[PDB]
Amino acid sequence: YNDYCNTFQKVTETPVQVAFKSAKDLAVLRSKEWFHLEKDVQFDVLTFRCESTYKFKSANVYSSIKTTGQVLLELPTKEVIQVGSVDYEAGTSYGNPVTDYLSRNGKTIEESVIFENAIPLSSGEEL
Amino acid sequence: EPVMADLNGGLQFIDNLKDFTSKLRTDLLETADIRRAVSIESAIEQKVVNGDKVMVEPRANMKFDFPTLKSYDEIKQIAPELEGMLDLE
Repeated sequence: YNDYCNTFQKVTETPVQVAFKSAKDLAVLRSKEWFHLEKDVQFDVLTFRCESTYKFKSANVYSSIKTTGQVLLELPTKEVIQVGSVDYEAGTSYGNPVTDYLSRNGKTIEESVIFENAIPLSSGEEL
Repeated sequence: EPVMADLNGGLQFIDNLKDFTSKLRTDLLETADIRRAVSIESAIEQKVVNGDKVMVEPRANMKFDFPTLKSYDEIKQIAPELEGMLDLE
């Protein structure tokens, strides 16, 4: 199939918790053009919930990447409020910078901890 | 009499010179690290977004060249009075 005009990929990225424990960390966040702050507050941890939308012009090339998301902060009150948004838009591209940044600099909620030794359940007779 | 010459340039008047030098170094290094991190992250963003000059390598040119010959006019300018005076044999 070569009808790349009709392809798309909606990926709801799992919430990524990014900890900004350094002035350089805040600096890189503010250097991200796709990140906008709508509530001027002091935060040490944020939660990025994004919904990437890819459109393909070829197998390896994205016709258009659009990532929209809501960045959340847990206040000392423990209320969760949207301190900002993610709004990335690009044409011909080879990846999503928002997903790359959150993957490298952030840990997803509910990380999967893998045992050193797998525990076999039941047996080849019962299963 | 013995001569004490203080050529310190007024650094004796800085209170806590060590702490002040450390403060300046820490501020400068903090700025450098912040801008380094911002530049590296921006570069990675451009790399992941836009995806992933030929220099000629010199070679020896052993031109076993004879002594360069000047034009006859330039030779005559260097020695005009010598024409047809010496026995070439």
